[PDB]
Amino acid sequence: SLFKDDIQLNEHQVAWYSKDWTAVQSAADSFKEKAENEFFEIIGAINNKTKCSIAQKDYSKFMVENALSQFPECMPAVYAMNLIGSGLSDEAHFNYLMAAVPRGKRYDSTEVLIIKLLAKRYQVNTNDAINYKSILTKNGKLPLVLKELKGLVTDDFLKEVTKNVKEQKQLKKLALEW
Amino acid sequence: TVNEKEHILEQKYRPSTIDECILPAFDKETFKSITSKGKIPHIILHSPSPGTGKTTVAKALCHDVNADMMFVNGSDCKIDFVRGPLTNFASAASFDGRQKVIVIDEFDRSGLAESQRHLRSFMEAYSSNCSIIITANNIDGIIKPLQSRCRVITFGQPTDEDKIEMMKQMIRRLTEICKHEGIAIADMKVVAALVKKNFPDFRKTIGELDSGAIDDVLESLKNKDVKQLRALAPKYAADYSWFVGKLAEEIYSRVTPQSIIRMYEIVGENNQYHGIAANTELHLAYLFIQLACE
Amino acid sequence: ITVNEKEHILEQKYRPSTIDECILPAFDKETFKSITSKGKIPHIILHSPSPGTGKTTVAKALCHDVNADMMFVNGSDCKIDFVRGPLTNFASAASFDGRQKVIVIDEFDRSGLAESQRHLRSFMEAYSSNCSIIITANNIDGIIKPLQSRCRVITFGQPTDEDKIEMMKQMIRRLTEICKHEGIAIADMKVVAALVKKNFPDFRKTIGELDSYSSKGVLDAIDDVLESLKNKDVKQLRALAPKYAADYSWFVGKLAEEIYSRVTPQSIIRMYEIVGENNQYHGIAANTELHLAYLFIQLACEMQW
Amino acid sequence: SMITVNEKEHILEQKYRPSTIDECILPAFDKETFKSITSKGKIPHIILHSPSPGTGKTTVAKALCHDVNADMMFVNGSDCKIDFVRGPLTNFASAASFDGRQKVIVIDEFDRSGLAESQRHLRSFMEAYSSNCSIIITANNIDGIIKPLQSRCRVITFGQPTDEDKIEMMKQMIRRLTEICKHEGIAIADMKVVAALVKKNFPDFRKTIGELDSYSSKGVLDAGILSLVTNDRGAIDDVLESLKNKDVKQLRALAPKYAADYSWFVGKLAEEIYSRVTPQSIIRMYEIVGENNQYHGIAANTELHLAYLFIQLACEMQW
Amino acid sequence: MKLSKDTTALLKNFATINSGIMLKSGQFIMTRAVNGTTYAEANISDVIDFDVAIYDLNGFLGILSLVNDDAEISQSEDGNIKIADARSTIFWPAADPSTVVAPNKPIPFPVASAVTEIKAEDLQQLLRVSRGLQIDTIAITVKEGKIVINGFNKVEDSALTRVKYSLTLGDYDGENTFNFIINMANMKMQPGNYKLLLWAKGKQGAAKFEGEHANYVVALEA
Amino acid sequence: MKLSKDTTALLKNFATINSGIMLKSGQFIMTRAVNGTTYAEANISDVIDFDVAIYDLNGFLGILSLVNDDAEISQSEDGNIKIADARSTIFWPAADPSTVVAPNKPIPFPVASAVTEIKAEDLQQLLRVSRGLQIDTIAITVKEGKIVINGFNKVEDSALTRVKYSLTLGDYDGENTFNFIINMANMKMQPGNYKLLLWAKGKQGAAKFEGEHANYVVALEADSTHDF
Amino acid sequence: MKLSKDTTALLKNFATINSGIMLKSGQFIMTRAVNGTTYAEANISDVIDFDVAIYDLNGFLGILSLVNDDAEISQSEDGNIKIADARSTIFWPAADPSTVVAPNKPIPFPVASAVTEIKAEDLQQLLRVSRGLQIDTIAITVKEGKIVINGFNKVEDSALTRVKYSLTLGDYDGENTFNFIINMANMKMQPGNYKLLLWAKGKQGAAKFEGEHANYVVALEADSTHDF
DNA sequence: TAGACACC
DNA sequence: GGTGTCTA
Ligand SMILES: Nc1ncnc2c1ncn2[C@@H]1O[C@H](COP(=O)(O)OP(=O)(O)O)[C@@H](O)[C@H]1O
Ligand SMILES: [Mg+2]
Ligand SMILES: [Mg+2]
Repeated sequence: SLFKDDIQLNEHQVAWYSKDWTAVQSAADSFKEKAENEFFEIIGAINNKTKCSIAQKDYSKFMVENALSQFPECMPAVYAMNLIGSGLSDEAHFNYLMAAVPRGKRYDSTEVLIIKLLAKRYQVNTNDAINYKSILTKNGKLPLVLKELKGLVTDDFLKEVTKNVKEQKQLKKLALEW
Repeated sequence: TVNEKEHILEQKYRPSTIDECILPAFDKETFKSITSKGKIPHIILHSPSPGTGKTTVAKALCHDVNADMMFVNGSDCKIDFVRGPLTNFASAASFDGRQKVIVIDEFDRSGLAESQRHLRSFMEAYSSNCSIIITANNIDGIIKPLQSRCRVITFGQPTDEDKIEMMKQMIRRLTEICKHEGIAIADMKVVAALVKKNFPDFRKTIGELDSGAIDDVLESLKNKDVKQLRALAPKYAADYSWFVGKLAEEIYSRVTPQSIIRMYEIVGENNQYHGIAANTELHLAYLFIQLACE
Repeated sequence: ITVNEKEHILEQKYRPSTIDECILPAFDKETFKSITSKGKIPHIILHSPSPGTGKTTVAKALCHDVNADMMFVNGSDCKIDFVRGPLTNFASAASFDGRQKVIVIDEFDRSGLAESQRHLRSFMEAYSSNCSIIITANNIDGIIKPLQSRCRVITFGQPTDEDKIEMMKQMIRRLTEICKHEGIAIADMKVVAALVKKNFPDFRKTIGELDSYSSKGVLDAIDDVLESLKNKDVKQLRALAPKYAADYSWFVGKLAEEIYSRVTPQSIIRMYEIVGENNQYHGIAANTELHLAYLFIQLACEMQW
Repeated sequence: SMITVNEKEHILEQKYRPSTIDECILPAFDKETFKSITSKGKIPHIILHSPSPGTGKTTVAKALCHDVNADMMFVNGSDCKIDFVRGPLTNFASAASFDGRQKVIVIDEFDRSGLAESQRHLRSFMEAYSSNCSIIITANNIDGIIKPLQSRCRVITFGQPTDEDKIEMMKQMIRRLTEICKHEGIAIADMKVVAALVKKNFPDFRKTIGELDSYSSKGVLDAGILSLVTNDRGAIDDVLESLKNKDVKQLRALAPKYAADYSWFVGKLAEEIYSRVTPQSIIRMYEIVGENNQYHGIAANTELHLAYLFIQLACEMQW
Repeated sequence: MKLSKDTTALLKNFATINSGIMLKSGQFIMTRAVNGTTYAEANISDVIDFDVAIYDLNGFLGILSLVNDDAEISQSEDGNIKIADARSTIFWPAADPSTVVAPNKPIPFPVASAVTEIKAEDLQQLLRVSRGLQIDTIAITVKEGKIVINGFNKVEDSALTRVKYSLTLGDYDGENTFNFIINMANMKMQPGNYKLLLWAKGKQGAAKFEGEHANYVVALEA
Repeated sequence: MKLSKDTTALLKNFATINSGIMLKSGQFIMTRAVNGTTYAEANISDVIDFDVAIYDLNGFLGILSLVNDDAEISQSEDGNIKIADARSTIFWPAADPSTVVAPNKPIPFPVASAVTEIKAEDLQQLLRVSRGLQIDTIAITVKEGKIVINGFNKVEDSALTRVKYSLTLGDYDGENTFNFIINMANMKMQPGNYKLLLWAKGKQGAAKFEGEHANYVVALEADSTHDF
Repeated sequence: MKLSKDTTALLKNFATINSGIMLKSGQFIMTRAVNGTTYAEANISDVIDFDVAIYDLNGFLGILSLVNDDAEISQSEDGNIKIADARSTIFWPAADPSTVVAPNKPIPFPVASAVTEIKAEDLQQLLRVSRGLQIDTIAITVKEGKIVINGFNKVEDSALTRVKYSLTLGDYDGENTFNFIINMANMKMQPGNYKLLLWAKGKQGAAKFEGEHANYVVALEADSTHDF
């Protein structure tokens, strides 16, 4: 591009050939299945009783547990996995549910910022800090405190919130609508 | 005393000193007793009834001793956080030579178990410069060797004398802030009907002005529906130990004699296994269905 | 029959060189000649799953038979750093002459290797024109879905009763020739076909046992617990418990793993309640050795398979 | 004299560490299988694994080397991260010695979980220079050594002797404890206290010499000290007898006696009730005791929780 | 052939544009970023006496600097590279041309749309500051009758609204507005003074930095 | 404003005490470690002409050194910092004051309990040796009629019994014993010569190093003993 | 004792062979890699006046370089090491001899099997090139009547078939073939010129580099082959 | 400095 | 989830 009649060179060639590894690294990353699609992929197997394995997959004991608890027919097994579920292999806790719940069919970040924000300013727990968001959003509407306390957003502070570009998106969001 | 800038009444009116707090007879004197010596030992302040404002007493004892004070949300006190900030704080002698006091609020959060054990050698490590004040809803969430290096002080059972006198204190205080905040007093039985409505929890009653009943659940169990119950469960996940007590209490009267023998097996068994149960919110859901059925 | 001399283990030292010298089922053998004739090797994943069938052996020989320039890399070894440096180096580093470049990546189904897998799916888009990839797997699910796209995955195993009959024969005859070079003696020829039967699938297993027995230059694991639970006895279990007291967290993991396959579907739901409850209360339990005994009995009672 | 003395050591379980393979107390076969090795002069790749500490693993490793006049590299297995294996251990397996001394790397306590990669890196490395240098691994838990490694080694397993072997070793250990007392100026009043140490903690010959150090406080083992050794792991007879008699008053009273160490007691109990009771009651005694043991530490009152066990047992146990 | 300290200086630079290179017998070397966004060309004082592709040019150059200057690079018996020292001989791999990206021909640069110059220490400040302010894109544009360069951090500012850096090259005679954006990642020029020739036809664009030692063409957009 | 090479020298040092700074118009700069254990103050030859908080002071200073000395720092149109060079313009962010830690006021230092001095190359040896011997705590104390500094490694020696390093500052006239312990982590002073002013009242204590360029007050550790 | 800049130069080098050292009173120092694969010995101009074991020899040397040259090292009152400067005193720990690996004695080197020499700048090229080509093993062997060194990368080439580097030391008179393999990781000699004495008996082998400042013996790998 | 692995 | 360790 600046050489007209170049050949083709897909995303992957350009990466690997030039040796910037962030593109290669991102080139690897793009191929992998979307987290949300995996979480859906799994829940349906237990349910509709179809094949799949994990360990090729991201697994939240919570998610399956929660998502499952939805149908009162599942609830007995969700319980056992609840009391007992600790220290079972993510893989085991998978196979319990599999041969356990018989039939089938099936059908915060931003707030965390606000909250861990509020507790740090007033030196209080994450418990009142919920009640503090409440007492404001209703009353006083609290963009007005979101105004004083936009002040402390420091870059270091973002890392305790979340681990990714999702954080610097927030950086601005709160520099914004108040 | 006001902090005339701050944005929240409980925060703007927080009693600065140890008298200005609304408390039990035996309790105020015990606390006077402590600050009297001008140096604070290791303390566990434990509730368990909420909104009695543990962290307020604490923030106070520090003020009466004129101590430099580091605050930590208990949720936030993690192993490494104790290793640097606290140790950074705990270690240095203060130019002004007050006592450094670490207040750790609500240390009965969960995986903090390990930071608790790190602290056993610590507390003996800096005794001159430093003391810790732990704030717990349930003591059994403070590990026993920590309980041992600490004064366990255990809050309040207002005497009937406390009751009345505290009550007058809560009216003349609440009166005084509606003053400063320029809010209108239309009736003086509406003030005192707040001081009564939620009594031992004043931090609560002031949070009402800045704007429970088990009825919602009791009603959903009769109706035997899930959507409502499933939703109500996470509401009470917070204090299960309190809620489960209130539940057995009001379901006992409202249900058949044969169902009383069963409601106890169900709730007893559930209560019994809480703390084993991974997800407490779900474990509570499991109770609700079990109950609506039987 | 080929010998790589200077090799210690017989399984390393007798390593079928050509897709012909490999002992294989009907379709499987025709399949690889099918390939070795076209003189070029596509992107492949051979997966067994039952071990010792000859994955890594067919892989290396497919290179041979086409006179490849081969780069042989084990999967535990093919690392975020290796894929970028040597692998890339070889692909883009130029061999003159004929030889075709092929990168045999062995046992690439390994827990932490999934990033090294993605990085290669992209690699394949990058370098495929100038080389070709053969990955080897015990469990294909150890491989990301996208490598299972641009790779032809041929599945080993299951020789027909005809093939069984005629493969046994080749491993028996092939066992004679090893022992001829080795100076090992065959006292009974029914005892050699006792081993070609005993573990039949497993062609790699048969050769380690053979080394073991030549001690006198002639021919004649959770297993211990898994076996004692079937037998449902106590004396054995009671004794095995203290053995594993040391790492309970590891052992209890391996146990649920292998009992899951070996037991009935109804017993799976139970084995989890039993083991889950036990694991759950370890660290409460005073005597961990006994608490483990308590598990074993509980299991022998309720498990059936 | 008849006992090696490191003499730079006060700690005494180590002052007395055997220098050779004969001075080692081991099962009959493993001693001959080790004698066999040292005679030939070239040592194979060995794993010596306990699990229970104190059985001779790291003593035997050092002795094999002594006896062969090996050129020995002793190495803390925890320190073997992969770089150390590529570096100094390779530099050594490769080197040509020349004193004409067989090279041995002893990797002590090599059973760590995350040294898994250093382990995979040895499986190539062990074959490559097996001509030049042999590796002795010591471990408490063998599953922490990868299969491909076990497979490259003779795995000799300590601490499970035959009853015939067990007897001979306890005779030799007693004999040893003596010879060690002799040299330490400890007077032996009753010999019963010395055999009680050997039996009390048997598999482990470290604690066994450790307990002995513990008791010389008054430099005598008199019956007054023999009285001591009986008590710690002592007779469960009083309870065993009260369970047969199926009475409560006795049991109720015996419970608070053992509240102290429940973890030890409950172990001794299952041990002796197993033999003395019916086969059907064995399956039950385990459910009962297992369930009890399992919930100790949840239980508020441990003394009562023990009472609850006793009744439960007297009811369901038959003999 | 032998390579002077100046040629290897140059070649090290080109290595930053593209990790490999294709050297052809003659006095002329050239390379292009794999992505085609930056191109460099130079005449050299030494004469290259054989065609060779080098896969890791940085590695090759490091090796060179470990030998004497008289070290005689020649084609290897088997075709790879042979660096021959007084007492020593090193062997470096020739690369399959099909694995290394080279430009086809030097295409003449179109007569410039705009012309300015950039001083050696200003180009230096720009690069240096760039790492510190995190400026990943720059814009050669017109302001107040002068040619300026404006740096932006495109991750934090998508539109290029907030200007973190500005440098004034010289006044601008014409009446045309042009906002020429360049990717910092593509400014690979060795430090020195450069005639700066900007050119654009519609969505197409390129900038040619013409220095004493070499030339660099680098893609824009407008 | 413009900043001389001396001012930025100073400022870089303060940056080691605290990553940010609050600069106020005038000839006076100051900072304190976030943890309050070390405080620095200096008069400067340049005049700061506007209030500004800088979040990363080290980054800001790096940028400065990339511009000519005449480069004119001013308030930006939108409020941030504008560094204006001959041909170039740089923009650095002003920080919300509520995010950067500052001392309230410069509290006068109490008349000294003890006075001594430390020579520039001795303070250097002390710092340098300190990384090598692993001395993480030092004690200014009295021995044989002289003021000495003793280094200790507190991880390996809890009581400060084994003295790894000793440096002799000068003789001591008074009769008082004082063992003043300081945390190496808090000796941030830029190299040079310092009047050393020790002060203590009971469990309280502080040491003020007074240099030509600036002053540093640093807290004495809990274990400190003395009869002052 | 006092240590000159040359002695500490030497000592820093030995420190690369083994992290500790055992110094004995006399003019002779020596060390050996813990794995026994490389041994060094040197006569020094300074006289060592007391036996001492040093656990981190690199650390010790770093400290030294922070004192004047006249700094007088002596035995500490409590036995550790005392480095005494004009105005300052440093204390470095003596180590339990049982924790530091030392060679037993200096065993005489067998009369050489082969003798050659290596020039200071050739030894340097070899080391330097070695990092760049990734040559982890070298072979001193015979080719065309001359002693050459051949480097190989043993990870990518197991057999030592492909030769990445070759250096010609000098012609070879004898008729013997010897292929003497050395592990690069074991060439620790300080740069300089060395008489090179090769020796082998069967599977045994060692190479002694004999320099002006010191000597180094280093093991030939098990795969070395010969006619001796 | 992350992610993989392992144990609460 | 937290904490620790190791390899990259
Ligand atoms: N199908 C086979 N034919 C001949 N030999 C085999 C076969 N399978 C295994 N072997 C023996 O085992 C060795 C290695 O086998 P490999 O193919 O690695 O086993 P796996 O199936 O687990 O990959 C070979 O050198 C060979 O002697
Ligand atoms: Mg294989
Ligand atoms: Mg041991």
